[PDB]
Amino acid sequence: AVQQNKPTRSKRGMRRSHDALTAVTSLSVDKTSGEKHLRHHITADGYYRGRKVIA
Amino acid sequence: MRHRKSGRQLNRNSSHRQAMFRNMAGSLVRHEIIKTTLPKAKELRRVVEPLITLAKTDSVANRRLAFARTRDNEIVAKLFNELGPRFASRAGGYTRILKCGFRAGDNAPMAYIELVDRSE
Amino acid sequence: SNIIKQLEQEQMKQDVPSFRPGDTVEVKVWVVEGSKKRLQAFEGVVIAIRNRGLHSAFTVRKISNGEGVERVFQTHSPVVDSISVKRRGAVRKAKLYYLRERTGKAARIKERL
Amino acid sequence: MIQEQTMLNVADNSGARRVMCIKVLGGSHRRYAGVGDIIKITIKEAIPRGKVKKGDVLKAVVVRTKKGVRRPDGSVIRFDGNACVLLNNNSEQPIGTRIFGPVTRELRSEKFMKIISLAPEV
Amino acid sequence: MIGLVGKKVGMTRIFTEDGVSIPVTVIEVEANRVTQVKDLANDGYRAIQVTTGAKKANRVTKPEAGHFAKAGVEAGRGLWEFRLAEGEEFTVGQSISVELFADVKKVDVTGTSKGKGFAGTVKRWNFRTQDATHGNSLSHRVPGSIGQNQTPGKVFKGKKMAGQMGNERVTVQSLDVVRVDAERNLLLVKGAVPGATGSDLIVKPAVKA
RNA sequence: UCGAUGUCGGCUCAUCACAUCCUGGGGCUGAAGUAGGUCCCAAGGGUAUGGCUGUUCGCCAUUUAAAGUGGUACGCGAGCUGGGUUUAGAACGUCGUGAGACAGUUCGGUCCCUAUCUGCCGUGGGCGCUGGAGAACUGAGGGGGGCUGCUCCUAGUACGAGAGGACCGGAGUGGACGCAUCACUGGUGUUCGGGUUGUCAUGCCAAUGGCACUGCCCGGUAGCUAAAUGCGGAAGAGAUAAGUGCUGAAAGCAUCUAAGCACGAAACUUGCCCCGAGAUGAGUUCUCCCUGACUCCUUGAGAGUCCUGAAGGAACGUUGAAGACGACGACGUUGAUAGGCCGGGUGUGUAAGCGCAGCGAUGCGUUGAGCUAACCGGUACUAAUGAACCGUGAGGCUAAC
RNA sequence: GAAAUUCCUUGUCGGGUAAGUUCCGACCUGCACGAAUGGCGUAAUGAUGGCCAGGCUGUCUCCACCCGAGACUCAGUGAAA
RNA sequence: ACACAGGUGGUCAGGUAGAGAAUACCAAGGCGCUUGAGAGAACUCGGGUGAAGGAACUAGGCAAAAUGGUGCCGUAACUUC
RNA sequence: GAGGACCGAACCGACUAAUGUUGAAAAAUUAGCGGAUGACUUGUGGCUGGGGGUGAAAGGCCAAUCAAACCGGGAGAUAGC
Repeated sequence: AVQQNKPTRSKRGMRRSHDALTAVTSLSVDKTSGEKHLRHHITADGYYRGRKVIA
Repeated sequence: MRHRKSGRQLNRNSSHRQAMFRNMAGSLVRHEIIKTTLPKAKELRRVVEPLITLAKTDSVANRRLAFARTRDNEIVAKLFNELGPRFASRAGGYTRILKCGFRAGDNAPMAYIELVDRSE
Repeated sequence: SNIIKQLEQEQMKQDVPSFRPGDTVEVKVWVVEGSKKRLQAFEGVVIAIRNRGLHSAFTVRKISNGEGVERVFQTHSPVVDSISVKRRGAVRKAKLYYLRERTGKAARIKERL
Repeated sequence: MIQEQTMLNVADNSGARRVMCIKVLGGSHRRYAGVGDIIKITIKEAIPRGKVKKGDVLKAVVVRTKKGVRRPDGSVIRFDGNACVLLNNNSEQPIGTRIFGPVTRELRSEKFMKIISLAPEV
Repeated sequence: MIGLVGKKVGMTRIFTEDGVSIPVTVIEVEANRVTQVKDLANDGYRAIQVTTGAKKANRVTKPEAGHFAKAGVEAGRGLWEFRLAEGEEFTVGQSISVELFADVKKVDVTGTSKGKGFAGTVKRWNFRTQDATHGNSLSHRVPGSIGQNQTPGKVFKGKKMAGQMGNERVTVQSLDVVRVDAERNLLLVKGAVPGATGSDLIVKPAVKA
């Protein structure tokens, strides 16, 4: 329930081989306002798929 | 397991879950567009859309059915006198869901849900 | 699932009378002793109907020789020769499981008019 | 579904009122008895002048069961209580001379034909 | 002997006039179309690779849209293979019907069983539950001991622990063929076969027989 | 080992040995048969529930084919228990003047740990496998399984004096165990319908809603599930064990062995199912995909620009009888992927409102009505957006032609 | 009187149970009871010790399903031996 | 030691049920307990419900189930009445 | 109309079980449980002081400390470990 030996710099970074965040690299431009947005999300100004939805 | 089951529990007991959708169905009839989470929306679709199917036939026996599922007489009037005739020729799909991003306080995925006409 | 439906609806009988729970039916069943196919009767009260198309069943409960005997007949089965309603009971429930606890003038069912 | 410690009623006039199943016979680790199965019983309540007395250790065949039987049709015959016909240990024949209440025809085996030709129903 | 690939439609029953209800699993066995035969020379072994069903034109990818066009058959929802016994010889593009199973009387049905998820030792391995009461502290459906003391000093490879249950290929053998319907393309086999409704079943004849 | 390695028993979960308890194969028998006695071979699977006691044990009651013996810290407390022993209270007998003591009893008496590493069970990511990709395989190796009663025929025959009662060979049915599955029979079903008590609320009546463990209840769809129903433990081979042989000398006789050739068990290897090419010894098959310019230099080893981004993949979204998360699967408008909707089914059980009867509770009619979840069939109504992103440009150094 | 006391001891006999090292009734062979460190009874009383029975039940055979809180994923903060 | 599920004297004390300051639901009044969002694995807490059996569990009915109110009838051995 | 009477809240306790055991808490929570007109219970003052007190007696309690409290001193006791 507790370690017998302090793990190393090696094993601490080996565990964080999968802690690395994944960037999006998939921003989508809107066809009526040219805003980049998340795919299938509305824009910051409230356009979505060419239509003004939220305003 | 969970095979072929429906309904999100939403980390609520069944009474809180029933009272939360009674409120949230009331709010989608009031302002016709509300900003809720993405899993509380799509569960609101199973609540507010039978209310508009119910309001398509105006009768006393359905006005009290709508009142029993929406304990607010102002909602029952707008359902039957406004939203009923407005969705007369629509076969389902009275609401749409527009994902609007993430909540600041807890990173919850948010969405707008709104009636598909909104009459502007 | 029209495939199981067409496989089911070719085996259903066209001779199921419209009984309800509370009715007193008498169900003639075929029995083979060794080679004599005999037709014996089971006459009690319908206490439960399961409506499932081909998988429809109904439970008949009688008091035979001091004993409660329940019998869950599968209808649309070729062992049930005929079902015959002898009186119509007037109950407000679909499952009369409380008649296993009542026995006698307690278990009297008011006839349906 | 008669197992050990099951109190059964007595479907014959052999003297007993209540017996208790003290072994399900016919294979090791065997759990339940159906309506054709033989059980070792002890007599827990008898009538004062019968054939058997309270405390005898003998065999019985279960004839009525609240769990009930399963016909080839998928149909069930259940009963309101559990019953057995008390049998001799050595030559497993019925001790009694009458059979009270119905039986089912899961007993036609030509070891119980002096039960089918005694019982009122089936 | 070759199998056929089918789909679990569900379960129903047949009533013989004898009085028995035979529980069946309805298996839809559509026309399996041979896409590739195999030989001892080029491939090392003899088989046929069939396909069944119909896949839409925009989900079939180009490496398999060409593999189907080499045969001349349509697409399928998948490809499955069957080892050929040393007398039977098939042709590419031949459609095999459920008419194959006229004289078989007993089959083996393979399918992917229903996934139970991460099951526990009680559900997965029929471990016996410890006491619900009588003093027990937080240990009811836990497994108990997984080993010994110091002298093995390890758990043994193959220990029954909790893990993924179901979602696995399972073959049930020796199922009685009730009837073969050559016009609805149906095979009714007695009993239940692995898989849920809609899963792809692989029905070979019985090897044990 | 005293700078701590928690004792007996129980439970859970085991694992090995063989000096074998059952089942399998034999030799002898003071083996007629049936039952045995004994030894030999064999560890594949199986190998009781209870009463009493803290008990292990034991003794009893019933089983069973049998209830094996041992190892594993007298397996197993970072898995459980805490009855026993062995803290502090108290008492009895007993011993001491006494404090107190007793392998003497007797009641009472705190069992901690969020797992780093190994191990194990599952499940992914990376890279490799040498152009990339999509598949289907092969199967080296692993693993699972591997139990058995009883009846019937053989046949009341072989045997025996009779009593009794077979081998071998089939046939059927169970038991325990496993795998799968919900069609049935049921369980559950706080997402369905209804009854009902108290009380608050919707102005009130009537209708409803909240709260009281889902208020308490009666039913119950799908799913999940056993007690429910299917199936399975092979047969066959191959080598053998103990064993029995045949031929056959050394030893003109024999002799199963030395040359040779036969038979021979649930063990062994297969056959059955499953995993599996990270099998780095990285396999095979089919299909798909890309056949542009230049510039820079130590230079046969490349690097840098412009061009073109393929097959495919990923991401995203709708999701799933898939699932902890990843993964896996379906789908993405050339669309039934989910929600809705429509029809149906199912389950409840005759809604409300109205009318009538009655003093009223309430009944009756409209009416098997109305509601109806996860079901089935459909239906683009809503949402699944054009993109973009990753991955490139024909792939290093004998035979045939 | 084999007891809160009996080692041998699960004494022995009776009862209760299919079966009872516990219990109840005895017997007396009191290792090693005994008369105010009281002896024998004793109604009532007891969160007292032991035993039996009826009811009752997931205690169990043998567990299944469901409802919530965690576990699990995401975001924020952020220990411990 | 904490913005700590604990401790802390007295007073006031509405309605509807109810014997009641119990309890249930409410008023006046006060709050939603200073991390959320998902998901709906095992396992663990806290509950609900179970076919057939009913103590076979176990050291031991531990825990759970059950019983439960008012009125009336009726009630044993024993007893210090 | 008595009662160290009975049932049962406040209150005072603490029998059982589960949780908790780096807790919400250096003894608690949850469900049950005992007393509840009394040898009760509680507030506010007081008084008893360490070989001393107080004790319906457990070596109990005497400021989370008790077979001799705490603080300061002897004192850097001594320590064949």
